[PDB]
Amino acid sequence: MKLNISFPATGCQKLIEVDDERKLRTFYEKRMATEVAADALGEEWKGYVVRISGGNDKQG
Amino acid sequence: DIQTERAYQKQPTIFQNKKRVKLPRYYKNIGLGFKTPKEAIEGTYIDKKCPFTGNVSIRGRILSGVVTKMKMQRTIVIRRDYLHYIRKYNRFEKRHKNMSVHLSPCFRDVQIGDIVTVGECRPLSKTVRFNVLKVTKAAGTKK
Amino acid sequence: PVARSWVCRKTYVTPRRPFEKSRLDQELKLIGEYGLRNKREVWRVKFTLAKIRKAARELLTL
Amino acid sequence: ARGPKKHLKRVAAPKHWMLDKLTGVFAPRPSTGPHKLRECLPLIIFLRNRLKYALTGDEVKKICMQRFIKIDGKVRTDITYPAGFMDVISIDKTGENFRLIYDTKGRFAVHRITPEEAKYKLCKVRKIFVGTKGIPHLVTHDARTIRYPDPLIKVNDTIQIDLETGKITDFIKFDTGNLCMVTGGANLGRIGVITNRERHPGSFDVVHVKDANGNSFATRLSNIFVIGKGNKPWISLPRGKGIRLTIAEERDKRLAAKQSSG
Amino acid sequence: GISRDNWHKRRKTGGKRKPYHKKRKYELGRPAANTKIGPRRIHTVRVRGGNKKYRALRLDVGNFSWGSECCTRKTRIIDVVYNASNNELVRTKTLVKNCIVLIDSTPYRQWYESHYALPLGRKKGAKLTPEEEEILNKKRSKKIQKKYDERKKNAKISSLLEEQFQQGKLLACIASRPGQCGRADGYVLEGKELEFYLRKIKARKG
RNA sequence: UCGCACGCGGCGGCGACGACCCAUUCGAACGUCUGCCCUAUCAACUUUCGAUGGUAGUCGCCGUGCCUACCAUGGUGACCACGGGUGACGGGGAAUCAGGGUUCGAUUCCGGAGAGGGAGCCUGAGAAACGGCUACCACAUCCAAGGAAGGCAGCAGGCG
RNA sequence: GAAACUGCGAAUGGCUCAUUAAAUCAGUUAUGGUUCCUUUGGUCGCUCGACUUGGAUAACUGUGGUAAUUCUAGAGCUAA
Repeated sequence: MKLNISFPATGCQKLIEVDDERKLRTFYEKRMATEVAADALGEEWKGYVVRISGGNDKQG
Repeated sequence: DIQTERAYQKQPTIFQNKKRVKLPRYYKNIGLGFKTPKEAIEGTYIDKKCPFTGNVSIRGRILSGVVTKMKMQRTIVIRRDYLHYIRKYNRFEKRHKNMSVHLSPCFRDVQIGDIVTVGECRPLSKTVRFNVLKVTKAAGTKK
Repeated sequence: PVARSWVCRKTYVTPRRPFEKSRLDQELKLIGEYGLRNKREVWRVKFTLAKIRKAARELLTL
Repeated sequence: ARGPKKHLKRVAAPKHWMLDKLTGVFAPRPSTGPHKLRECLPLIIFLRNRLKYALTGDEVKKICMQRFIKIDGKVRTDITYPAGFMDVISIDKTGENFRLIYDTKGRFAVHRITPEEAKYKLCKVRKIFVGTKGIPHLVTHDARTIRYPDPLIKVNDTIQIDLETGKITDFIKFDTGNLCMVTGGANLGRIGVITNRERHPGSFDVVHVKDANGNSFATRLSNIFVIGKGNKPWISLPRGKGIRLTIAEERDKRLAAKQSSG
Repeated sequence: GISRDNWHKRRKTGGKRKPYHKKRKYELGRPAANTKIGPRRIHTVRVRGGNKKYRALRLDVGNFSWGSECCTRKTRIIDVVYNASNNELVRTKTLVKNCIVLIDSTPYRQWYESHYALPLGRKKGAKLTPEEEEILNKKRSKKIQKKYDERKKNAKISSLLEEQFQQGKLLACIASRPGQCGRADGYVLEGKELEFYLRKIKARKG
């Protein structure tokens, strides 16, 4: 599950893949433009209010 | 006499409810030397398709024919006879075209066999495109 | 659509009878004495005379 | 079709342009303007085919955009401009001025007019229009919407407008005996005095025109254009002067011209 | 879609035409507007020539006219009572051209009480508490009173027109076509025109 | 709004573009009178599922049963109506004739219809456009089997 | 000066004659029963309250997906 992370206050963006499902319950079953805290995605990700914007399917 | 429908029929141009202390009937000339009938001016018929008390303009061709049917209301059927020349056999053939012509009720005494004079205008209906301009009396018929 | 003539026209008319002795005598006189090549141009001068004769005849009727 | 036409076949071109059919399949389609397609003559035809300055269509393209052609007071850079009747095409380079006048035949005649003649032209009005504030209007043959005209100008009179100011100078009353110019039909190109007016309500009125040589003829009023009062014209006249003397003596004049000079 | 074509139907003699082309764009027909009573909801639609037509769907007010006094005013429409074309346009209250509708009388009643300043409507027993029209009835200038007194020569009104002023509901006929221009203008029934539908409305009730 | 010279607190010359409206050009669209191959082993046809007219409206750029609601029973025909076939796109025209006629006109100009068969639509002033979309039908294509994508009766060219 | 936004054209032309028998079409007239691109000629300080307003976005940087489309998704921007 690739994650295209973008941080608008600096303008940088990179692709990072995540390989566990228990961290993805805070991303699954949610709609567009929601302010989501990324406190469970990793040790470096805490207090990170991330807005989800949607990407591409496995068929593109 | 009049006003036997659901709506109120009246002449649209005139106003008949001005402050007071007969009707100012609307009528117009038609042109081409045609004299407007006396009954249109003094009568109480009102009809939007009349060539004198209605909003129809006479243009184009002017034809004539003989009336054959009058069972239809406010419109009649006339007959026109003509001969078509065939170039092979130096003869002719009797051909007739029976179009539908609107009859304004200004012309009161119109009989089957009268030689009617019609005038082209805008299409009044699916087939009607001609309106009666004058009614010449049939040959003889003094009784 | 192209801009050209499309006008093909014969310059001669073949006789109605092909094999009569009288016509074969007359055109053979005209070929050898004046050095012609074939019966086609024999008919080709006759077709030009037919136009002039027909154009004159309609003027006499006028 | 599904819209307006944009091409024009060479076969479908009008006969008075006299364009040859062996050159191209197409014809120069005239652009829209103050004149109709059929009776106008495009600027490309007047230069390449009438005056023979230009050879090809690209050669016409360059000359018109050198800003050397001034049609009736305004420079137009379109090769297919609808130059109609008596458009004063003024050429500045050679000091030469052309006014499109009909010949004795149906063709436009190549008539050179004097520079002092180039300042005015005669326009036939069509209707007297009342503007939105009681403003009289006149609409000419080239669609010149002239507001505040002379009140005595009627439906079918002609006005001698002035080109540099866009305003009228005089006008000619439509009356019998005045000179005329037959603009259309079999009598196209005829000049003669008006002798009889026939009224036809509903139909088209026909006016009999007496020629200068006494060859009286008829023409409907829609193809009739007066040019002056009595026997005095208001413009210059080309050779032939619109007589249409019958073809028996163009045979005589053409034969006599060759044998006289030798 | 629904189209306006003459070649799809029979001849004059009764023969059946056979089509030689499919439906054209200039034969286009559109669904009806069928505007009702409500706040202004008008939809604009593009038509042939790049023009605009105003498809009204809910209308409340209209610039009806009272032609005897040469005055017109904007008043709110309340009810629809009669339509000559169909009876289902009365039950389903739909506004088209030539509809007999009901309107409030106060925009026209005040004009009688201002320009003429005489009691119309106003069933006897009650007097105006805002007192504005009472001020307008009196307190005229001496030189304009003679001109005011000549306004009473034509200050008479027909009883049938005065009768509907009593309840405040005036019968009026639609004159403008509503689904095209979007407006609902018209005029008030008067005299011979007014008494004709009163016979028909009574015949509707029975 | 943008570009060239610019001469005197601000005004001037040469333009392009832009729009509201009116005429003009240009189309498109309905009508008006006349004209069309054969067929009677096609003589009655049309209609309350509009057939022909009247009234009032809807819709339409507008005239109009175009459509709706209420009415009248009307309209065409032996002068061939209606219907069927057409190996029928129509005309200007072509061949052929002394005179008259016969046959042809898919074909360069004009006008109509279409893009495999229907149907519906977006934009645009103008399309029911298909070298534009939206679906069904028939044919056909790549596929990783998840999906995507096509219309040469346009010039060539290939099969039948 | 590539690109891209914008404007216009793309409804012209070309092919074919399947459908179609007062239908198309041909001659003649009408739109006073209508709509109009473009062009041309006219209008457009007339109305009684600024030395030029506003924020999006394409191109571009960069993250990418789908086997694949003239497929596009996200993040910073920047003009009419």
